[PDB]
Order: sequence, then structure tokens, then C-alpha cells
Amino acid sequence: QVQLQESGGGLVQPGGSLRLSCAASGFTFSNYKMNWVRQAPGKGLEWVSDISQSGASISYTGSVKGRFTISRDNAKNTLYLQMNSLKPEDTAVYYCARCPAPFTRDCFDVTSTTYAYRGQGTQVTVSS
Amino acid sequence: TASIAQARKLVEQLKMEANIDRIKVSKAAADLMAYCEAHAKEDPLLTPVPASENPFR
Amino acid sequence: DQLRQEAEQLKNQIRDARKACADATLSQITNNIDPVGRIQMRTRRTLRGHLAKIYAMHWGTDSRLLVSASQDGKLIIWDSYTTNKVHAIPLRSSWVMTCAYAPSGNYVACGGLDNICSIYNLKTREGNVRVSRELAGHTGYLSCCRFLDDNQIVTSSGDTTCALWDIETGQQTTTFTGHTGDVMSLSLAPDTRLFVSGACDASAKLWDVREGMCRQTFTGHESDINAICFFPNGNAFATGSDDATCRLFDLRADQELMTYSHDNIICGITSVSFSKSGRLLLAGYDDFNCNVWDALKADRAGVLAGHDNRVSCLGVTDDGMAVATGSWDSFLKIWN
Amino acid sequence: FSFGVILAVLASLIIATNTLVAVAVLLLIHKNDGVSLCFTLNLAVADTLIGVAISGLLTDQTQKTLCSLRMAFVTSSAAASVLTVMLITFDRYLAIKQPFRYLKIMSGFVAGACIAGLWLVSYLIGFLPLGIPMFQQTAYKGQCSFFAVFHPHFVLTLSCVGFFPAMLLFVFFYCDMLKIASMHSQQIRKMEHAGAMFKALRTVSVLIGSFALSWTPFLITGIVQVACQECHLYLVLERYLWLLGVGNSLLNPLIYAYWQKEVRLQLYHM
Amino acid sequence: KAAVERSKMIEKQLQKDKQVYRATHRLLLLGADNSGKSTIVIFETKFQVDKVNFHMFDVGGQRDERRKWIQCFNDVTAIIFVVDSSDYNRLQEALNDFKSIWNNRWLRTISVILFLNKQDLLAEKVLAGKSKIEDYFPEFARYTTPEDATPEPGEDPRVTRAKYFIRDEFLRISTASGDGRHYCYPHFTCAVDTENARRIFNDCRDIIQRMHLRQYELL
Amino acid sequence: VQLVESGGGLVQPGGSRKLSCSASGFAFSSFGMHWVRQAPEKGLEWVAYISSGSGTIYYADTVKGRFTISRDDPKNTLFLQMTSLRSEDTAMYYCVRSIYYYGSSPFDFWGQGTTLTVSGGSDIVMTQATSSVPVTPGESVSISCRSSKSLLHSNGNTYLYWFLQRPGQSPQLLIYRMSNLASGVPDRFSGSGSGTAFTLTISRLEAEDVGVYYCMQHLEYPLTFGAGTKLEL
Ligand SMILES: CC(C)c1noc(C2CCN(c3ncnc(Nc4ccc(S(C)(=O)=O)cc4F)c3[N+](=O)[O-])CC2)n1
Repeated sequence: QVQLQESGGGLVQPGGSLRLSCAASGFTFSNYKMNWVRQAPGKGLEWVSDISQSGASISYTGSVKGRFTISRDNAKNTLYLQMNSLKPEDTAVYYCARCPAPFTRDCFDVTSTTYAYRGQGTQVTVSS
Repeated sequence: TASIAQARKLVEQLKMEANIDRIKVSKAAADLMAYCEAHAKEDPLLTPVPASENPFR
Repeated sequence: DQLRQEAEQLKNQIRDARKACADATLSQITNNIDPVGRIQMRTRRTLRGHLAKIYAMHWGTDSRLLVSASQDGKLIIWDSYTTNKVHAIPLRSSWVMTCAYAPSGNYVACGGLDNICSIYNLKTREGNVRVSRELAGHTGYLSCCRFLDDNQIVTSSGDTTCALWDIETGQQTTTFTGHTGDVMSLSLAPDTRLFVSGACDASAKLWDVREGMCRQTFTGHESDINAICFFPNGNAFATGSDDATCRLFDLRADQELMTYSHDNIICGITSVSFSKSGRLLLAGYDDFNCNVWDALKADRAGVLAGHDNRVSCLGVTDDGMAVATGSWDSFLKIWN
Repeated sequence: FSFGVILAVLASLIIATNTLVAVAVLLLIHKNDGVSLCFTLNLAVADTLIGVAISGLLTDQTQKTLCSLRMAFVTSSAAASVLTVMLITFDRYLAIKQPFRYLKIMSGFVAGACIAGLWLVSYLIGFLPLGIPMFQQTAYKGQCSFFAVFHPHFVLTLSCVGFFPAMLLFVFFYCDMLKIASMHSQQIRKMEHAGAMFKALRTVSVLIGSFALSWTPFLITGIVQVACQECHLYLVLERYLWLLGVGNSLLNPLIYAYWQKEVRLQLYHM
Repeated sequence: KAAVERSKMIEKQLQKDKQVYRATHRLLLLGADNSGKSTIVIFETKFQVDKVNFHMFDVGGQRDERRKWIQCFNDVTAIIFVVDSSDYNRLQEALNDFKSIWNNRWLRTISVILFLNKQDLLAEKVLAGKSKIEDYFPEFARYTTPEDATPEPGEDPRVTRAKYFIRDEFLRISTASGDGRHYCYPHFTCAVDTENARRIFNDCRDIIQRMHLRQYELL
Repeated sequence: VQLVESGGGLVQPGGSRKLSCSASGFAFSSFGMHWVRQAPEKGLEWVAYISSGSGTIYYADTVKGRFTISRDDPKNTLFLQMTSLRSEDTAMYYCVRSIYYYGSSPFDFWGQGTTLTVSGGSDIVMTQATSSVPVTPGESVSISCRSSKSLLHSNGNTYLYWFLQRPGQSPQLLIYRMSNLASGVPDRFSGSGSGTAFTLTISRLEAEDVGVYYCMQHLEYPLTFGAGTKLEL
């Protein structure tokens, strides 16, 4: 069992803030690289951010720089994401994916609906 | 309805797996012990064979 | 809706019943057996003549002849006792990933990135070797096609599906579905009525040939599964994965028994195999070497060194007297 | 007359060291396919015969036909080790100037034909002047010092005909590989600058210096001998300059063998 | 005794097959949909330049997960990468791919030839003005100013940008990893160029020359 | 699979003639060839052998120095040039094919034949005492082919072959290496033996196996046949 479960999400106002967590179990959390992925309504999947094994290297996509933050807790098997000043085009479904092949510095994921190590997702709606 | 089809056969598959019978690990582990003992003299790799009966010499 | 919560309760019941039959462990029962000691093996033969790296090999039933495949586009049949070449067959497509040998010794099969496991005839009256049939019903590449008898074959593909063919008419009979990722290997039971497969979703399944339905599902790994093989008496099997660990499962108890891991090994396993008696387990790695384990105690007892690139295939003869390993440096070696 | 203590010890290292390197090279031939290793093995064999031939002069430190044959064996051995170095340079030159046509003509048969014909030319240079009456100077007999059996005119012909034209080709070839490697590194340093917002001289100097500075002084004084008709040469002046010529055999296994890291890896392991 | 003689005649035939195998120069072509990967160049293709043979492959026949069958092409001469450098909404996706190929464990000694196709489109279709920065890919105008080359005599400074855009980010990844064992050869192309068989000829010659100079301790 | 011969006739002593064996329908370039001679009323004799690739040639002592054998693969033809003929060369000729690897079967297909009339102690001797035996439908028979030397090699297998010739056709193969059964032969013939004595038995004989039988050896290279026996009524 490599179960991944997400918590959080709901209706928000423009300029609001949300906080998300991704609890994990079934593997050693301190050997892999973790990352977030979102899917817009009626479109494909878009990579967003990732964090290294220890917490030294952090990457973002160009559209969310300056508004998103990623962090991990190796002592509790959790993954976080902080949101600030959300725009109406942020409505999507957010997942929580894991890189395979530990002790490695590349991933082959965000394929179509066939990736095994992925969560179910939570609904985020930013409109008024 | 695409996910409905995949979410119905998954539940149906799990139903026929729960109604199964299992035995104890102590009973299962003992049978593996007996087979290895009764066939210990029929393994040239475990017990080396002399060069007289070695076709790869 | 309720189709997601209902499946959650069913998983709880299966897990709960397994703990009832978990009284003792295999490790605390075999504590009175004397250890094997130290196993030393050395190379006896070296077969050379291929132009590129080697993916597959297979032993003959008589334990003297074997066949190997290479991505230069050749298929050579060797004589192991005298290192003589008997045949050489050129292929139409260079990218080949598997090969098999018929139990009766009249046919040879191969396949690869061209989505076809084709069949060759050896006992021709004109004095050469010619193609006999071509089976085409798959959508992804082929990773294993294994003979059942002189008339039907079973294949696994990279489109998450297995099939059972009929060579006389070229039409498949039964289709097995249920996996999630690419199917990487398969293994036939000694009684030839069941087989298992390992996919890239970190799970294994047990099928039956006569009916065509799934029976049990096993899951104890954390990553992709590369190799699988059966116990000699047909009641257990072992696997290898990319998390650098091998595991042993029991069909009767439907759970795990033993784990073979070491603190200095951080590379995956590419192939596994048992011995004739079933007490020793062999595995190939990406650090250019192979290890020998004590199955009943799970402690290392040997090593085989001498290859230049990673080992890709491994096999043991029918009478359990020799071991053959291929590698990416285009050489074959025979140990003891 | 203390010129015996250093000769016996000097030949001992040449025989032992060269045959140690030749073992490592031949083992790697059995582990992969490669034609460039065939010439490397031949150099180690050719440098071994120099030590064997020198070891036959410890007793000399005598007859009209005994020491005449001795002075002809050493001449052929030191001529087939110079010719092998010129063979390696031409092989390196073609693989860089014309890389596409080099992969067609080259095979294992071409290497065998070149090595076999190399030993015939070396043999003809040494044992033929034993019949030509122009060389083979007068018969004062007495002892044997390579000049009671050969004439100084023999030195004049060989140097001007073969050695000087062969030295000119060595410099020309290595002044072109230095030019090619200079422009390939110009573009590499240019890519690194946009992506963020010397070895040649030291190596070449050893190859040019070692090849030319060994046998040149021997030929320089020999040519002057003809002009003098007497300048008290073929004496202690010529009994120490010869030591340089046999000094290459202790230096070749360090440039063409101790490099090529693949070769160096086996030496440490074994 | 008569079976040993038969085995030796099989080896003479294998020797003649090795002569042809060595001068073949296999290639691998992989790109993306809507990138014009076909018109620039049917699994296999044959062409001959100066009596030299080349052979190129396309593997467009499987699913979208390729972490298993890509390990076969570990000893090809080079890899051709094609980018449709005209759209900005799908340009961040193209970068990620390149990053996975460069840093893979089994492809550490393979060089990549980069083709930036779709140049005539970006010359005028986007010059009119329908896109900007901070609304699309925010890294082609992070205060960039190169002064090492101004080709194509006659233009205002912003013509090649929409194709010059992509050049910098692929070089940021390339020069930050890989000591001396593989490089990158970017090129600019279009939909009507007839000299693309010569660029591959020249770029494959520098790969072999740079490999020999390094093992002689000259580079 | 066809083999045809051309040549022959009447020649005075001291002349010469050339023979040809044309082949079609199989891979001619991977098979060896033999020449076998049969007198008007006598046994069979071995003449010459040309291997595949023409790298090995053997001759009989009685025809050494006069006969020459050669082949040309592109045209699928075999030749036999003879000179200085005498009264001992009046016999029939055949061209035969063979192939050698691990587990194969040599001496499988024979030619048809052509007619040509014109007007030392170390070799193994193969002896068949049987010359004529009565036959009845549906009974057992026994024939023996002994030897003057041991035919068992120090690698596992012995070398003995059996042949059948009908009253008006060319001979064919029945059993190779004392134990195997040739393809297309029924399951009625069996063979057994040990070292020097060998036997051949038939369970229930029909009226389609009336003729002569032969045995040979393939251990030493000068090949020797047997006298033969008749299965007449
Ligand atoms: C053939 C080409 C490649 C070539 N281009 O240049 C040369 C040199 C000229 C020929 N060779 C020698 N010429 C002179 N003397 C030599 N040895 C020697 C032996 C005995 C005494 S002594 C104590 O008795 O007085 C002194 C000596 F100097 C040698 N030699 O090295 O054998 C080698 C190279 N070859």
C-alpha cells in the first residue's frame, strides 16, 4: 500500500489564503522527491512545484512565482503548500505525486490517467 | 460514466476475494522445511561434485 | 459516491483476517538448522561472437544447447560442451527483447519493439531455416512470450494485457485484464495450469488458464517489479524490485514470509532464480555483480564477479549443474 | 676501466620493466576489440630485445667473425623501436583528419600486414653491410668496439637518408593536431559564458623533446668525424654519448603505457 | 571434426557483417505533437551524404509512458530534439522533458542536436501583438541582452526573439551539468530548408573528433 | 529435391569422359557430395568426397592418381573427370548429399544413376554372413552385421548405418547410429547391438520390403560397405 491522501480545499474569496496537506504511508518518506500537480477544467495536467529529498532545492513554475511555498516534515510524513492572493483562474483539482526510483534526480510522471503513485485530489474554487 | 465502470468492477472483484480460507504461518512454514531436507543430496551446486563427473572440465 | 466508501470497508476486512493467521514467523522456526557456509564458483567457459549487448537467453530441455538474442539483429544457437556454433538466424527488425525455446526442440520464438512474437521452423527438408507464422494482436511492445506446447503460446505485452494464442489458425482465444501498468515478466507453474505476472504498479496476480479469471492479489513492495520465479514445489514464489529488495510470498497463507535486504546495496535487481533443491537464491544487480542468499536464513553467502557491464539475464539448467549469465558487454559465461 | 658496474645494472631494469608492461597490454586485448593496442604491444617487445642484446656485452665489457655478428644484432633492435614510434603517430593523425574514411579501410588484417613488413626493413639495415665492401673498415683486429668492424661512412649515410627526414615528419604531424584542438576549445568556453547570466603545450613538449634529444648527439659528432680525418674521436667522448640512445627504453613505458588510464587501472589491481 | 569446419565458416560470414555495421551511424528522432517533426524529415529512413550512410528511427507507436523502452537507445550516435518554438502556453512543458533526458543515468555519454522549428510563423503572427510577459512563460524577458551575434542582415531587434527565446533556457540546463562527456548543438530551422541533411553531417563529425582528442590528453 | 546424371556410353580403353550431377530444389551450397560405384552384379563402393567450400578432398586407393572431383556452386553442378580407363570401370554411378552438425543425419538422399561401360591392411572389414533367408508374412527375422574393430568412440555414440535397396530403384536410409529412425520410415524397424555385434529386426512384414540390405561404418575415413543379404521368399 502506497496510499496518498489530500486534505483541505473549498470556496474562497479573491485575495484569500488556503493551506493544504498530503499525508503519506507505506514507504520511507525520506528517500524520494515529492511534487504537486494540478488539472484545469477540461484541460490536461500541469506541473507546479517540487522539493528535494532534504529541503535544499525548490522549483516553481513561472505563473505562480512569489505566491506559493512548499515544505516537508520528515518526522511526521507530511507535505504542505501555502497559497496567497488567489486569482479566479486558479480553480482546478490538485494532486500529490511521488517520484519513483529513490536516490535519483529525475522523474517520469504527470502522464495521462495511468500513473500509479498519485492521490485522488481536492476541489479548489475561487470565484465571486 | 467512465469512472463508474472502473469503480464497479473493482468493488465486484473484492467481493470474491474476502470469502477465502487461510491457514496458519506455522503450518505453512513447516512444509517448506521438509522439502529442503528430503532433497538435500540432489543438488550439485549445494554439494560440489568431483571433476570425474563434471562435463564442464 | 458510495462506490468509494464501500470499497474502503472491504479492504479493512481482508487486512483484519490476515492478522489472525500471523501467530509465528519463519525466522524463529528455522533457528536450529546449520548454515550453508561459503560457496565458491569460478568461470569455465566464455562464448564470444556477438556484435552488441545481450538481452535474453534460454536453456534447452536436454541441458546442452541454448539460444541467445542480441540487438545487432542475430540469433545464435550454441553448443555448450564444445563452444561450437550450430545456427545463425538474421531478423527483420533490430530491436528484439525476448526469446524462447520449444520444449520439443523444433521451434524458436522471438519478439520486441515491432509488436510481434514470430515463430521459426528448424527441421526443414530444404536444409535451411524459414519463418512459419506471425501473430499480431497487441498494441504495445512484447516483453515475454513463452511456449506451452507445440501448438499454443502465452505472451505478455506493454499495454497491460496478456493473451493466449493458437498457432494453427493465428487467432487468440483468451484475454486477461486487470493490471494498471506495463507487465514485465511471467512464470509458468510446474503443473502448467496457473501462472503469475508482475507489473509496474507494484503488485502481482495469479491467473488460471482454463477459466480466465483472477484469484489472488499480493502487494508488499514499494516500486516496480522486474523479475519473478516459482518455487520448485509450486507453492511459493519470489520477486525483485527497484527498491533493492527481494521478498518471498506464500499462496496458502496469502501473505509474506521473508525479506532479503542489506545496508550496503543501493541498486535494483534485474533477475532472480532458484536452485534445483530450492535452498539457494540467485540475483543479478546493476553494480556489475551477482549475490547468493540463504533462503531459510536470509544472510549472504557468496558473490560472482567478472563482468564489465550490468547483468541482464540469468538461468539454471534443468538438472541443476551449471549457471549461465549474460551482460551488456556482449559475453556469456558459465560458472561451475 | 670501471665501465662494467653500470652496464650490468642498467640492462637489468630494461629487461624486467618492459616485459611487465607487455603482460598488461595483451590481457586487455582478450577483453575487447581494438586495433590501436596492437602497435602498443609491439613497442614493448621491441624495447625488450635491446636489453637482451646489451646483456651479451658483459663479457666484452676476439675473432674475425665472432664480434662482427654481435655488432649487427644491436643495430637492428634499435632501428625497429624507432620505426614503431613513427607508426603510432601516423595512426593517430588519420583518425582525426579523416574520421569517416578511417572507419572503412581499417580492420585487423591491415594491422597485421604493417607489423610483419616492419621487421624486414629493420633486418635489411643491419645484416646487409656485412657484405658490402664500401663499409666494413680495415682489419686491425685487437679488440671489438663497433669501429674495428664498421666504417664511419656507414653512420653518415643512415643519418642523412633516414633519421633527418623522419624527424621532420614527426614535428609536422604534431603541429597540426595542436592547431585543431585549439579551435575546438574556443567554442566550448564561448558556450559557458552565455549559459551563465595549457594541456596541449605541456603534453606536446614531452613527445617532441624525448624523441629528438636522444639519438641526435650521437649523429652530430659522427658526421664531424669525416671532416676532420682526425680529431681524437671514437674515445671517451663517444663512450658516454651512447648511453643516451639506450635511455629511451626506460622512458617509452612511461609515456605510451603509464598513460591510457584503462591500462593503468589493471596495473594497480594486479 | 567436420562440425568444427562448419563452425569456422560461420565466423567468416560474421566478419563481413561487422565491416558494414561499424559505418552506419544510427540516429534517434523524438519530438512532440504539432511540432512539424515529419515535414523536416515511416519508422525508418535512409539517406546518403558524400557516400556515407545514415539511418534514423521514429518510435511513435506506444503509450505516453516511456521510462522503460527508452533504455534501448543507449549507444546511438546522437539524438535529435525538435521544438515548435511558436506557442508559449506549451513551452514550459518542453523544458521539463529536456531536463529528464539530460540527467538520466543510462544516457550520460550521448549528445543532443537541437532544432528550433517554426520560425516563419513567429516572425509576423506574434509581432502584431497578442501576448506579453507575466501572462505567459515568464523567462524569455527576464532582462536579457546578448551581444555576441546579430545575423540575418536587415531587421528590427525583435525578430528572432520568439525563436531566440528558447535558446537561453536550454543552455542554462546544459552547461550546469556534465563535465566533458557530452555537449549540445543548437540550430535554427524552418519549414522549407533543404540543407538539413548537411547540418547533421557536420555535427556528427565534431562528435568523433572531440572524443579522440580527449583520450590523448590534448583536450 | 532432385538429382540427375548425364554422361556415359561406350569408350575404348585409354580414353576419357566427364560426368555431371545437376541438382535443384535445395540449398546446394551447404551440403557435401560423394560418388558411389556399383558393378553389374556386386556390392557398393566409395570413390571420392568433396566438402562444403571445397576445402577437403579424399580419394580411394584404387582410383588415386586418375580421378578428379570439383564443384561450382553458382551453377549447381558436380563433376568427375577420369583418365586412363581400364576394364574395372564398367559400373553405375550415384551422387549423394550429406550434412554434419550436432544431431543431424547424413546419407539421406541418393541420385538415380548413369551407366558407363568400356571395352593396406588397416582398413576395417565389415562382414555379413547372411546371403539368403526365407520370408513369411507376419513373423520375426534377424540379421547381423559384425565387424573386425570396435565401432564405439570415447565420446558416447557409435557409428553404424543401415540401407535398403528395392529390385528396381535406388537405395534409401533406414537407421543411423544404430538407434535412431529416419523420417518417413514406419515404426516397425528397430536396431540394437553392443560394440561389435549388431542386429536388425522386423515385427510383421508386408509385401513392400523385398530386396537387399546393407551396413556401413563412419569411424575411419576409407568407407566400407557390406556384402548384403536377400529377403526373398
Ligand atoms: C633505421 C632508422 C630508423 C634509424 N635512424 O637512426 C638510426 C640510428 C642509427 C643506427 N643505430 C646505431 N648506430 C650506431 N651505433 C649504435 N649502437 C652502438 C653499439 C655498440 C657501440 S660500442 C660500445 O661497441 O662502441 C656503440 C654504439 F653506439 C646503434 N644502435 O643503437 O644499435 C640506432 C639508431 N636508425
